[PDB]
Amino acid sequence: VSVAPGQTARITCGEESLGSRSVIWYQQRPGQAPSLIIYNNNDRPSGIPDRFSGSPGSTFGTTATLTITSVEAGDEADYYCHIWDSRRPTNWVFGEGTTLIVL
Amino acid sequence: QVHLQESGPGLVKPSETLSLTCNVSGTLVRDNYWSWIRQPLGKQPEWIGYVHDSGDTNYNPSLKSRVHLSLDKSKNLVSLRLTGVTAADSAIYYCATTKHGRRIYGVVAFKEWFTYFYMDVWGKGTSVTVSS
Amino acid sequence: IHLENVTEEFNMWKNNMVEQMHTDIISLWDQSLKPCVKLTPLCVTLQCTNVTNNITDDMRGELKNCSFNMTTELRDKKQKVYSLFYRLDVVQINSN
Amino acid sequence: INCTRPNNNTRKSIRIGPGQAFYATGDIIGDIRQAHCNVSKATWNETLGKVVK
Ligand SMILES: *[C@@H]1O[C@H](CO)[C@@H](O[C@@H]2O[C@H](CO)[C@@H](O[C@@H]3O[C@H](CO)[C@@H](O)[C@H](O[C@H]4O[C@H](CO)[C@@H](O)[C@H](O)[C@@H]4O)[C@@H]3O)[C@H](O)[C@H]2NC(C)=O)[C@H](O)[C@H]1NC(C)=O
Ligand SMILES: *[C@@H]1O[C@H](CO)[C@@H](O[C@@H]2O[C@H](CO)[C@@H](O[C@@H]3O[C@H](CO)[C@@H](O)[C@H](O)[C@@H]3O)[C@H](O)[C@H]2NC(C)=O)[C@H](O)[C@H]1NC(C)=O
Ligand SMILES: *[C@@H]1O[C@H](CO)[C@@H](O[C@@H]2O[C@H](CO)[C@@H](O[C@@H]3O[C@H](CO)[C@@H](O)[C@H](O)[C@@H]3O)[C@H](O)[C@H]2NC(C)=O)[C@H](O)[C@H]1NC(C)=O
Ligand SMILES: *[C@@H]1O[C@H](CO)[C@@H](O[C@@H]2O[C@H](CO)[C@@H](O[C@@H]3O[C@H](CO)[C@@H](O)[C@H](O)[C@@H]3O)[C@H](O)[C@H]2NC(C)=O)[C@H](O)[C@H]1NC(C)=O
Ligand SMILES: *[C@@H]1O[C@H](CO)[C@@H](O[C@@H]2O[C@H](CO)[C@@H](O[C@@H]3O[C@H](CO)[C@@H](O)[C@H](O)[C@@H]3O)[C@H](O)[C@H]2NC(C)=O)[C@H](O)[C@H]1NC(C)=O
Ligand SMILES: *[C@@H]1O[C@H](CO)[C@@H](O[C@@H]2O[C@H](CO)[C@@H](O)[C@H](O)[C@H]2NC(C)=O)[C@H](O)[C@H]1NC(C)=O
Ligand SMILES: *[C@@H]1O[C@H](CO)[C@@H](O[C@@H]2O[C@H](CO)[C@@H](O)[C@H](O)[C@H]2NC(C)=O)[C@H](O)[C@H]1NC(C)=O
Ligand SMILES: *[C@@H]1O[C@H](CO)[C@@H](O)[C@H](O)[C@H]1NC(C)=O
Repeated sequence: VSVAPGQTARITCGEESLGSRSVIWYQQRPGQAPSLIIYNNNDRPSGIPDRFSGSPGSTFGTTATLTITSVEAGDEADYYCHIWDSRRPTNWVFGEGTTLIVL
Repeated sequence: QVHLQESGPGLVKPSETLSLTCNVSGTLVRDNYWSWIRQPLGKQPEWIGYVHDSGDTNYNPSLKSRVHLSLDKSKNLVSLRLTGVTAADSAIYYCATTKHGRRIYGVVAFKEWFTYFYMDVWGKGTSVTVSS
Repeated sequence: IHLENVTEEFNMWKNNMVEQMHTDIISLWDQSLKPCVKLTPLCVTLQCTNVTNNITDDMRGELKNCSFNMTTELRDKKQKVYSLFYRLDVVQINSN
Repeated sequence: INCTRPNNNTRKSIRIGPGQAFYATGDIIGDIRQAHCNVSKATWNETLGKVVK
């Protein structure tokens, strides 16, 4: 998955939505430990930058996205989604990785 | 300031008891919900489970029987015990803390709401390889 | 029209015409049904299960999800179809 | 008094035979909540005080 620098990329991960959901986005640089990005659907902890667009949780029958704007070479990180639905049981494993290949 | 430390033997015989320790910095073991995380190479990491005092000790129903999470309030560590490690558990391991929360959709009194978690800070990891 | 002095006694309890009102609403209800369809071929053996929901074990499902056989427009074909029902409408016939 | 059912519902038409329609209950888009009724507190308590008096 590749776009030009300074741009926005679109990253999706996992099943279609069923009910009200809470999503969690984690990132991981290669060789290093994992790391948080987005803890609620559109909320991020302090000390973390903006320009990370998440999806609202109210929309039914959609797919969770993740939009990265003003990208750079440091943003080359393996990504991991973690969904929590109010209809499906608890996922004890993480979603599929979507590696970014920056320009 | 906080940081952690994974620690393990690393080379386990097949069908054996594995143990792991996790060292703290600053925040004591009473304060936080703890968690263990397993990950092999090129895989999604697998949340082994979360552990806290006062019965806050729900496990992964995949394994659920041969693994025991525990704490250490005397020395302020996080402890992990296994039993009968086979070849499938070759992975790197991680201890972490986590922060929880409420998601509310419908009526509050009818339990139409649930809790969620997320692991804020991470450790370093340990490459435990099961081998004969 | 209004009246002066004249004074009459009433009694709600042995009053009539309420009886014929209770008759008439029932008769109107029955007259509003005979032009509508019967549901005879629906009484059939239902293969049921729980709906897809992260259910706590102690709570029970209010919705059951069932599938069964039904005649098509022709007489020879028969099809397999599914629907939803509440728990207060199905009971257990008595593995599977 | 308010009363409501919040679950979104989708009807579905099965055919029985020649010219016979039948309506099932198809998919459910949304979270399964429970249908309920609301009344105000103080007006209810005041009217019960009225009828006690
Ligand atoms: C059952 O459900 C119905 C849903 O329609 C609900 O009726 C509505 O309730 C709201 C709030 O109770 C009413 O809104 C009011 O609007 C009037 C006129 O606009 C205002 O005077 C009220 O507050 C306004 O001013 C306040 C400052 O004084 C502001 O803070 C406020 O934001 C408003 O601007 C009040 O909000 C609405 O009129 C009714 N509608 C109907 C059709 O009745 C009803 O309340 C529910 N039943 C119960 C028991 O709750
Ligand atoms: C989906 O269904 C599962 C049912 O397995 C729900 O898991 C339940 O999660 C709650 C979270 O609060 C657990 O409650 C905890 O229980 C301990 C027991 O002592 C209590 O001390 C804690 O304070 C807390 O209340 C509950 O145990 C757990 N169920 C089981 C069987 O372990 C889950 O929340 C549901 N929803 C989602 C979105 O996954
Ligand atoms: C009747 O009274 C109940 C009392 O609970 C009202 O319930 C409230 O309903 C609203 C609407 O669903 C809930 O608001 C929700 O809040 C969550 C917060 O996480 C938000 O994410 C949702 O988008 C939504 O705004 C609210 O929690 C719930 N409970 C309370 C205590 O307010 C109900 O609306 C009343 N009316 C009817 C017609 O039933
Ligand atoms: C109970 O209700 C559920 C849904 O609430 C119904 O399950 C759905 O049944 C259809 C059957 O055609 C499934 O469609 C199939 O899905 C797979 C998924 O990729 C697709 O490959 C097939 O080509 C086909 O489209 C659908 O998946 C299934 N829903 C779920 C969540 O699995 C069901 O009919 C009801 N009755 C039962 C279970 O008896
Ligand atoms: C709806 O109609 C279908 C199709 O006519 C029915 O499927 C039939 O179900 C019966 C009993 O479940 C099957 O008999 C079984 O056959 C297998 C192997 O043939 C055998 O191992 C069992 O001991 C039993 O004899 C029958 O073969 C099967 N036919 C087809 C074409 O699938 C179904 O039962 C009807 N009802 C519902 C609620 O689905
Ligand atoms: C459908 O829901 C019912 C109701 O919860 C489930 O029945 C449970 O069955 C297990 C094992 O038979 C018991 O331990 C529970 O106590 C039962 N629950 C109740 C309330 O009695 C049933 O298993 C569910 N089926 C599926 C496929 O999910
Ligand atoms: C209840 O469900 C129906 C069916 O999905 C929703 O209707 C949809 O609304 C969206 C938004 O305008 C449209 O894009 C779809 O085309 C509509 N579908 C149909 C079949 O009309 C409806 O909005 C839901 N009610 C809610 C969410 O309150
Ligand atoms: C009703 O209201 C009165 C006055 O506000 C109060 O004294 C009384 O306790 C209320 N009724 C109930 C049952 O609480």
